[PDB]
Amino acid sequence: VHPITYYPVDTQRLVRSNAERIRHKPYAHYFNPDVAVPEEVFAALKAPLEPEQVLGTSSTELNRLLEPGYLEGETGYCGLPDGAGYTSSLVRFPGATPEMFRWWFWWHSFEPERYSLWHPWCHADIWRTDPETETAPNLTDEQRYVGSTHHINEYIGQDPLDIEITFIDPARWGFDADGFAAAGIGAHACGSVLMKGSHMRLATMVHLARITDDGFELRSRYWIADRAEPRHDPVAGIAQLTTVPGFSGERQAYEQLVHDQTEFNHLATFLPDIYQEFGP
Amino acid sequence: VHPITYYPVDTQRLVRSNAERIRHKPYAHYFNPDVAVPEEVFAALKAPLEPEQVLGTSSTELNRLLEPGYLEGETGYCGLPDGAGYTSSLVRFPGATPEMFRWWFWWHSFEPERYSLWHPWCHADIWRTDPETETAPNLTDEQRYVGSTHHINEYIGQDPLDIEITFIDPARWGFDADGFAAAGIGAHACGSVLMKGSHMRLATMVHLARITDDGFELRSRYWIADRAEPRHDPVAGIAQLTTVPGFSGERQAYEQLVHDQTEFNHLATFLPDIYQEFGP
Ligand SMILES: [Mg+2]
Ligand SMILES: [Mg+2]
Repeated sequence: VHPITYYPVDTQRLVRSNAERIRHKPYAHYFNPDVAVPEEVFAALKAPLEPEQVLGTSSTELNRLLEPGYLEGETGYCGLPDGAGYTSSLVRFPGATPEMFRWWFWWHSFEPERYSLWHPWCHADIWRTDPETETAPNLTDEQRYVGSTHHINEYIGQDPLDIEITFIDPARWGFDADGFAAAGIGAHACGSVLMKGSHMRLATMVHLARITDDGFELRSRYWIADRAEPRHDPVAGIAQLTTVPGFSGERQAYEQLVHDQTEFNHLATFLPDIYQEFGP
Repeated sequence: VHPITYYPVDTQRLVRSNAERIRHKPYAHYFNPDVAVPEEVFAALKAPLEPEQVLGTSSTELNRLLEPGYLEGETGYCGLPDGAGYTSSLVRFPGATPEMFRWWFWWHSFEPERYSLWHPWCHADIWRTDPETETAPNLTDEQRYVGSTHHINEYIGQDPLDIEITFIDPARWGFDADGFAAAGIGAHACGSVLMKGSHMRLATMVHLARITDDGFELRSRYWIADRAEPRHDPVAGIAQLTTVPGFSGERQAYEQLVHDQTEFNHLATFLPDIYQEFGP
């Protein structure tokens, strides 16, 4: 692995802010500002994917994620014709289990300081409208974030964004959800990422946790600034993000690649431990 | 040393088109896109200098650069109060001599491909209007670039920049030229960096090569979006770069730091070899 060499200046402030506000929290000894990315993905950081390495959003294409082995371009980014963009990102979670992933995705979302463990440089804020769900009885791990919305403030590039991420049952997009078990997929986190104000789509997002001998691998896909949720129409009266005068789908896709690899490789360093300490 | 983990999308295009066009030059074998920064400056990539670590442009301040040992914050960046920026950077050149540096600063400037050697991802073009100066007999190395103007197209961040660098004798800014020999300074590359059209000031630029026992060390200073050339009056009719909407002096200073460290650490990997091969 190799240490990150670029830290946008607003994020140099935020990481210090986060380090301080978390001082007394019990999980605070998980706060490590050190971030890195594995040697194996460096080619993906230096050149875009070719068009034929891009996965589509039809159920045919999506369900290709359930095949054993790997697809073309497991990790990379590129611009798309619309002015939209695409990111794929594989991240390994050795010595962790998909249940830890499931656990993690609701656990982090109720305290901002918890969120800042995940990316100490970029995560500023997170809240839900349903605090109750943290403690309610007889819910599985999935039931505590699937269906929910996370209102998030974070940096995915130079500037802070206010985004709303709603998680969905993958079957809603035509995923062969029943086939998840046999394909060794044991956790998922899929949904739409909208801008807080205009509700423009920043990303259709997929996270699939597939079991490996050492733990599990995360296979993630983002279709950036696309026109619609898969298997749905565009929302009437909401413009595509590609219409925003300065916006670049290609560059956003690159930032998403860098962000995703930084975020999830970091999580993978302390997920099995924070689970053992704060989970069931 | 650590490899660069961040490559703006336009530079990923430029490095490929740079590799293509150099293919068949006699110095093509020096083209290597692997870039890296030393462990010792990571601190400086993660947080800004405080203002008491910023050197001024008064001849009294500039001349501190001649003092034995180091100043505070030899390597770093920060915003300045008036929207301006500041970059300082130290880069080590083991097995190199200041004379190779004097040689390099003219030799590279006469073909765009030579320039691309220096930073394969960011250098797109260079031209000078005095091609005879390359082959005029009996000129010192310094006479081949001091007073000359290099018209440059390059990335210092996300977007190409068309700039013009005009190199000056350091005396012209109040530098105790007499003192250079005894301070171990055997080469210099100082000048004003102006924007192609507007002639707005992008940087006041100082590069000093001080002899070390392993070769030389390069000590660099940039005052970004400053108001005038040292020891001179602001040109009437030119706005300060800080007046352009969107310009962050602070952000530009950070880009300049990443850019200096990449560039000159890269130059250091091959300068002794290409001097031996293409110099005197
Ligand atoms: Mg995120
Ligand atoms: Mg340069």
